[PDB]
Amino acid sequence: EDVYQNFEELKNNEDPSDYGVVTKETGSPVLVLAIHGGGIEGGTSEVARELSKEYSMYLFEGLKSAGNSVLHITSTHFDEPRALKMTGNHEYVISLHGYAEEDQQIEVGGTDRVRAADLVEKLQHAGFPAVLLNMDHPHAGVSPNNIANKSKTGLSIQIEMSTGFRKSLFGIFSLKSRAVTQNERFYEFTEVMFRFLKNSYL
Ligand SMILES: OCc1ccccc1
Repeated sequence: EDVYQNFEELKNNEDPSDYGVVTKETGSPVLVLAIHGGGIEGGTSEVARELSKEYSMYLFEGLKSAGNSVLHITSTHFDEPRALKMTGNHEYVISLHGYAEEDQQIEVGGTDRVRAADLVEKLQHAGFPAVLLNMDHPHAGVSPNNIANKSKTGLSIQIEMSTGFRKSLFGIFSLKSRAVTQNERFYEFTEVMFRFLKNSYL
């Protein structure tokens, strides 16, 4: 259970300096969505920001020194207005998440079954620890109420990255220092993603 039931509630209870909404609109069909950025699911801000070099981006980040877990709103409740706008303005959505787990793993779900499977094959071929989640899996992200699915098509890819995988991409795994300690494994991962996104959406 989240602390807040929707964005309006979070906005009314939290100081505006303790979170940040960040957008980049390029007209790309694909939107990169990271609604649990900053300290909420560490590393998702950095992956989103790197992909935003080629793709439109929506980012919601928790900016507290601690206690960012209170800022987590599950995808089916996440209704921040700038996210509703940007998702509706795009054809397809890739949404980035983190979950708790020491082993390195990436779970790939979403409503776009064909492209999710293709992504998992490309990740595995490239040497990353990706599994395809199917429709009855809990991290599947297939609800129409899921922010990632409120696009022009309803087709999403949901990328859920374990703590271990996320910690592997940074010299120093802190709010302050991830963005300035991205390592060779960070760029290798984001390269596989850029390669995939350019090919899979034409
Ligand atoms: O310069 C960032 C970037 C890397 C890979 C592919 C596209 C863009």
